[PDB]
Amino acid sequence: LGPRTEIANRFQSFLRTFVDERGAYTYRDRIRRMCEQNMSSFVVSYTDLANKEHVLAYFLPEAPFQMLEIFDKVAKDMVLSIFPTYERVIHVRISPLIEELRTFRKLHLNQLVRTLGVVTATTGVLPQLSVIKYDCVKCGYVLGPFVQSQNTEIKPGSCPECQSTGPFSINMEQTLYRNYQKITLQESPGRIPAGRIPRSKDVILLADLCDQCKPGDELEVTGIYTNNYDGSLNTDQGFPVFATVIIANHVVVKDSKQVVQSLTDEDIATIQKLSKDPRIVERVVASMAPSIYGHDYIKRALALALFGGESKNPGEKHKVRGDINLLICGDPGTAKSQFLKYTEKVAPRAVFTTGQGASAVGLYVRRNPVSREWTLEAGALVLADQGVCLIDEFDKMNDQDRTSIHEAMEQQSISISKAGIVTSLQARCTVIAAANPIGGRYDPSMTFSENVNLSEPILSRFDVLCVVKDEFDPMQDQQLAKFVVHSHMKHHEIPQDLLRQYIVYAKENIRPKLTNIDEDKIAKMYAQLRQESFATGSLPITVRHIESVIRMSEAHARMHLRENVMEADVSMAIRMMLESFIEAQKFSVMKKMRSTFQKY
Amino acid sequence: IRNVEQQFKFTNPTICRNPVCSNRKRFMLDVEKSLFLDFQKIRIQETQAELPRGCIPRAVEIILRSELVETVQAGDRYDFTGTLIVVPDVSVLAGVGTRAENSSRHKPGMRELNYRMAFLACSVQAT
Amino acid sequence: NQQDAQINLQAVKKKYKEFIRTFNEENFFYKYRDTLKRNYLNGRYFLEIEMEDLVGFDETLADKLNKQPTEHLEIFEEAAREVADEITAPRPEHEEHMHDIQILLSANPTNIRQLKSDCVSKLVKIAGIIVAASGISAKATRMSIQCLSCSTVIPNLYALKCNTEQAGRPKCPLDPFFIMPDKCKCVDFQTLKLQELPDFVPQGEIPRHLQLFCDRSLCERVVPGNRVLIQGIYSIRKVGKEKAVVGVRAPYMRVVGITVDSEGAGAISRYTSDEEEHFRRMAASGDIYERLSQSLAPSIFGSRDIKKAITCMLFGGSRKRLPDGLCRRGDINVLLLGDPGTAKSQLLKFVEKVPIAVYTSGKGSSTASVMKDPQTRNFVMEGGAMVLADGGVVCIDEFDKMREDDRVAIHEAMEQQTISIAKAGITTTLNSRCSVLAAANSIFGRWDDTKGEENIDFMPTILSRFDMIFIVKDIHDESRDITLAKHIINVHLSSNKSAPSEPAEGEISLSTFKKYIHYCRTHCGPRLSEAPITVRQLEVIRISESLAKIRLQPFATDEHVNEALRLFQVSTLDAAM
DNA sequence: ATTTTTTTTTTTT
Ligand SMILES: Nc1ncnc2c1ncn2[C@@H]1O[C@H](COP(=O)(O)OP(=O)(O)OP(=O)(O)O)[C@@H](O)[C@H]1O
Ligand SMILES: Nc1ncnc2c1ncn2[C@@H]1O[C@H](COP(=O)(O)OP(=O)(O)O)[C@@H](O)[C@H]1O
Repeated sequence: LGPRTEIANRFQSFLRTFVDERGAYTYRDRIRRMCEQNMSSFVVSYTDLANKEHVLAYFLPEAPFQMLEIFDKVAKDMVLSIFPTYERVIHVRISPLIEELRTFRKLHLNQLVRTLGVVTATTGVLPQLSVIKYDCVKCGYVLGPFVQSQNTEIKPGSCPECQSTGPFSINMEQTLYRNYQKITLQESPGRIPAGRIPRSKDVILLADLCDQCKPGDELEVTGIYTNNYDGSLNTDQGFPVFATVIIANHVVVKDSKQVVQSLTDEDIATIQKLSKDPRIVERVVASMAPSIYGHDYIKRALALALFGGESKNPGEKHKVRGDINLLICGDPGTAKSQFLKYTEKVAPRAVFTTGQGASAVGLYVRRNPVSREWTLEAGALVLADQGVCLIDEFDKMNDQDRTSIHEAMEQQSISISKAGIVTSLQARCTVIAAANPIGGRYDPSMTFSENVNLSEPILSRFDVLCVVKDEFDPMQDQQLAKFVVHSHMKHHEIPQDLLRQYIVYAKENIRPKLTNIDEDKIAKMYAQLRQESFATGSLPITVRHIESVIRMSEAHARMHLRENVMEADVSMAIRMMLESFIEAQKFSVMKKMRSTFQKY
Repeated sequence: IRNVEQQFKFTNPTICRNPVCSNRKRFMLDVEKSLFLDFQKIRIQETQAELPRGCIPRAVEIILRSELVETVQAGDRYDFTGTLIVVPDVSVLAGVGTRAENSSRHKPGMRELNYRMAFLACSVQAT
Repeated sequence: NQQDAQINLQAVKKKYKEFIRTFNEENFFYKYRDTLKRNYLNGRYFLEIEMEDLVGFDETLADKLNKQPTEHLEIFEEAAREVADEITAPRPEHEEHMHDIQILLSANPTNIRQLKSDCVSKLVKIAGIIVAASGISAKATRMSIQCLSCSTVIPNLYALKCNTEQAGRPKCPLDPFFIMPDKCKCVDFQTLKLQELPDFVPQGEIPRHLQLFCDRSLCERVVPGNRVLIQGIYSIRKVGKEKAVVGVRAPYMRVVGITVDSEGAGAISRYTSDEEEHFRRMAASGDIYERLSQSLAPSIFGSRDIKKAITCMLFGGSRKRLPDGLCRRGDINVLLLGDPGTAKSQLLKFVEKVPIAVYTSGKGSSTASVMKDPQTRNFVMEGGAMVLADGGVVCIDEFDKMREDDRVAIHEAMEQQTISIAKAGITTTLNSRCSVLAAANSIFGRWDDTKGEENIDFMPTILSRFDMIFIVKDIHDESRDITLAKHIINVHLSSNKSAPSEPAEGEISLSTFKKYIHYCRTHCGPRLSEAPITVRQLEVIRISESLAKIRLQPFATDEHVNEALRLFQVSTLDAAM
C-alpha cells in the first residue's frame, strides 16, 4: 500500500520521542521492561495517540486490523534493531471511552471499538494455526512459500518440486500453534434496562489473553465486532443460522477484588488508627448498620461473620476448619429484608442466590469434547475462596445440597464416590440464610431445632445466630413513622470507601495463637452444664461451641490486632454467646445467666 | 458484485462473471464495505376480542425489521401489516405432496418441496 | 547417497555404532554395550542410554538429533540388529534369527504452561500425576497384499496403480488392495494420559493434560496414582484450513524415556532375617497382649482395655474348613458407638496408616460398575470392595446415615459371604476374606445402650453377627473433664507430635508391625487346648484361637485366654437386659 | 439412538 509509507514514520516519531509528564516517556522504557519481563504485550492509550495525531481515528476503522499489524511491525523493527541480543526467543494493547451492551449493531463491525461484558462457565484451552506447509508426494522438494498463510490456495501442477505434484501430500510437523480458550459472556445486574434479553454472545480471545477468566466475573475489553467465518450458507430455511463473534485485543479488569487504587492514597491512615483498639467495638460498630433502629444485636452479630478463614494446622491431625456459618429464624414483618448487600461488596469472593423456586441444585462432573451443544454446569465451591453464598428461604433446599455443605464444615471439602471421574472441590467459603419457621412465624423458648426444622447432622456444623421474638415498644414506633416521613423526605469513624482496607489488613497480619488462657472454664461449660443446663433445652455444648469461638472471638480480637490475648476480647465475643446461645432453651433459661454473668 | 444475493434462495458458489470459470468454485469477499440489516423473532397467539367456539389461539411466527426491534413487550394491541409469505424450506418432514424438481428430460441427493406459512410486517400501533 | 549434509547414512555409516564401541574404557566395565548381553540373560530386547555422553563425546550431535529423533531411534534399531547380530556368533557357527529391541533414554525438568510451536518436535522433561489409561490392543508395521505382493513398507508408526494387471492388456485400477495380515509384523500400544501439576494454579484455572502413545515394552509398567518424569514429542494429529473457525487443532505427545518417581517409603505397595530376630526375640517377651494398650492411640488416652481387644482382631482367627462343605466365618468384626467429641473420627483417620483400608462414610465405593467407557462402547466392570478387601479390612462409619440401596450387600457378606449379581443376566459370584471395624453416632448414647434394644429401626440383627460393642461416651468426670479440656490445647497448638511414641519399648514402628502381622497371619492352623453365655458369645472362640497367633503359639487354653471373656463383659452389659 | 435437560401428568397417607 502507499499510505503505510507515512504511518511507520509517524509511529517511530512518537514511540521514543513524543513525551508528556516531564520526560522519559514510558514507551522508551516500556519496551525494555516487557523485554526483561519476557512478556510481549506492549500497551498504548488512545488518549496519548490522540494527543499525537487525531488523524489516527478515521483512516483507521476502514480496517482496524491493519492498524494493529502496522503497529506490530514497528514493534519488531524497534525490538531487534536495538535488542538483536534477545532475538532468538509481538502483539500490542490499547486501553478509553465506553459503549454499551446492545448498542453495537449491524453498523459496528470491524472498526475502532471499545466494549464490555462479564464471564460465566466455558471451555478449556486449545491451539490454532498460522502457516502453510503442505507438499511432498512426487519429488517433494523444499519449496517454501513466503508467508505464514491463513486461508490461501494456489494449487498448481507447476510448483517448484520439479514443478510437479498436482496431486497432494500433507505435513504433521514444523507447524506453528497458538493456545486459545473459549469464553462465555454475561452482562451486569447493575446496569439493567429492565429485564431485556440476557446477554451472551460469541466473543473471543487468544493465546496470551488466556487462562485468566473465571465464572460470573467481569473484565473490560477493547474488543471489535465480527461474525463467524461461515454462518450456515446454503439455499435453505426461512432464516440464516447466524451468530456473531467478538475477539479480544486488550483485557482490562472490571472487578479488581485485589488492591483497587492505582496512580485512595490520601485517606488511608484512618483505618488502622480508628479500627485498631478495643473501643472499635464502638467506633467501627456505630457505623455497623446505621439504617433503622431495632436490634443492635445483629449489628454486633453480622460484623464478625464477615471476617475469616484460615489454616493454622494443629498437631498433625488434619486441616480443621476455615469457615463462617450463619442462620436466623424470623417472620416477614421483621425488618430482615436487606439480607446480603454491603459487606459482600466488602467480600473479595461471594456469589448470590435467593430461595427455593430459585435455589441452586447445581450447588456434576464429566469431561467432553466440543461439538455443537456441549456444556455442563454445577456448584460454585471453587469460587468463594473465603466467599459467601447469599440466600434467603433456605429451609427448602435439598439434603444432598446440604451434604456438600456439611462436608465443607467437616473436612473442609466434599467427597465424590462411585462416579466416572472422581474429581474434587475444596470448600473454603461462607454461608448466609434467612428461612422461616414451622407451624408459623416463631415458636417460643421451646426448642429451636424444631422451632424451625433442619436435621441432625447438618446444623451442628452451623455457627452464627440471631432470633427475633418481638413485642411492642411504642416510642420507637412513633420515631419510626417520623422515620417514614423524614426518610421519605430525602426530597430530590472509618471512611466509607476504605473500610475494606480492614478486611485487607486486620485478618492479614495478626493471627494470634495462645495456650489455655483460662479455658478450663470451658471444662466447666462442658461438665457443669452437663450437670447444670441439664434438661430444659440443654444439650448444646460441643467442641464447636469453642471451635466456633476460635473462629469468631479471634475475629473480634483480630479487629484489634492484639497478637497476644487474655480472656478479655475473647469473652467479649462470648458476650455474643451469652446472648446467642441463651436463645435456644426453655424459659428455665437463666442457668446461663447464673452460669455466665461473670463471663458477661 | 454489488448484486442482490441476499435471498434464502441463495448460493455463494456461482459460475463466472466475464470469463469461463467453474460452476462449483467460489470466492469470499467484501462483507465489509456493504449494506446490512438487523431483526428479531417472536410468536403470537390469537386475539381475545375474537374468540370462537371450539378453536384455540394458535401460535404464528414472524421476523420484523430493525427500527421496530425491541420496542415491544408482552401485552399490547395492534394493527400490524399481515403480509403472509411462505418458507423457502431446506428439508421437509411429512411433506409428501409432489416430490419433484426442475430437472431436464432424458434422451440419447435430489431435493423435495413442501412448505408452510408464516407472516411478516412493516408497521405497528400499540393501542 | 546425499553426501553433503543431512547425510542419510552417517549414524549406521560408522558413527554411532562405533561411538558405542568408543563407549569402551578401562576397568573393562565402562559399557553401554554388554547391557544387552545381560538383556540376553532373559531376552528383554531393549537397552538404556543417557543424553549426556554425546555431550561427553561432542557438542555436534545433541543439537542435531533433536531435529529427527524418531528417525535416529530406528536407525539405532538398525544399528543393533547389525551389531549384536555380529555378536550372535564369533566365527560362523551361531544365528537362529534376528529380532528387534527398544532403547531407553535416561536430568532437569520443565513445566507444561510454556510449551508450543516455539518448542515443537523437541524432547523435554516434565512431571505430573497420572490419571488412567487404556489397555494394550494391537499394531504392526508391515505385511503384503495379493495385488502386488510387496511388503507394506510404512515410514510412520497414503493408500496407493493396481498391479493385478499385466496379463496382456488388462488393467484393474481403482485400488483392489486386499491386505493379507498373516504376512504381517506386530507392535504394542497403550495410549496414555496424564494430568499436570497440583501446584501450578490448577485451582483458579482448570488442569490441562496430554495424550500419549506407548510402543513395545512400556505398558504393564504404570498404573495411575503415580508421579513421573518423561520425554516425549510435541506433535498433533489433524490437518487444515463449523469446527476450526479458522484452523484449530488438538494436543498430544509420544512416549520416550520415561523415568518415574518411587518416593521413598510409600512403596511396599507396588515394588530381613535381622528383622526376624527383631520379630521373634521381641515376640519371646510375653508382654504384647496388654502392653500395646497405649499403642494404637500414640497421642490419645482411653480405649485402653479395648486396644486389648484389637490385639486379636487383625491377627484373625482361623478358617478351619472341614471334609464336608463349609468355609465358615474365620473373619471377625467389631462395633463401636457414641456421640461426637470423643475423637472417634481421628481414631479411624490415624488408623488408615496402621494393612489395607479406606475411611469415608455416606454419600461419598459402595457393588459393580456395569457401565461403559469411550472405546468402541465396551461395558467392563470394576467389581466391589470385597474385591479390595480379601485379607484387607475396613473402618467405616455411618451405617445409618447412608443410602438404603447398598444394604442388601451387608447381610450378603457379613453373615456368609453369599455374594452374587444379577444386573446383566448373571451372578458374578466373587468372594473375599473381609472384615470390618464399625463406628457410629447412633441414637442417644449410653442412655440408650445399657437399656434394651432400639438403636436401628429395621433389624435386631446387628447385635448377633458381631460381639465386641464397647460404648463411646463423653462421660462427665470432673477430675478428667478439665484434663480433656486441656487435652485439646496441646492438640490444638504447635505441630510437634510426629513421632512422640517412637521411644516406646515395642508399641511403634509402623513398618515392622505391619510386617509383623503380615508374617504372623501366615504361620499355620493354630488352635486351642482341651479347655448371656449363649451360642454367639461362643462363636469369642475366634479370639481363643487368636491368642495362639498373638503369643505366636500353636495352642492355648480356655480361661487364660478368657481375657477376651472379661473384656467382652464390657459389651454384654450394654445388651444383657 | 445415546450425550445436556423439566415439567406435566401418572397416581398418593
Ligand atoms: N423494628 C423494625 N424496624 C424497622 N422496620 C420494621 C421493624 N419491624 C417491622 N418493620 C417493617 O415491617 C416490614 C416487614 O415486612 P418485610 O418487607 O420485612 O418482609 P421480609 O422480612 O422482607 O420477608 P423475607 O425477609 O422473608 O423476605 C418491613 O417493611 C419493615 O419496614
Ligand atoms: N482427648 C482428646 N485429645 C485430642 N483431641 C480431642 C480429644 N477429645 C476431643 N478432641 C477433639 O475432638 C475433635 C474431633 O471430633 P470427631 O472425632 O470429629 O467427632 P466425630 O468422630 O463424631 O466426628 C478434634 O478436633 C479434637 O480437637
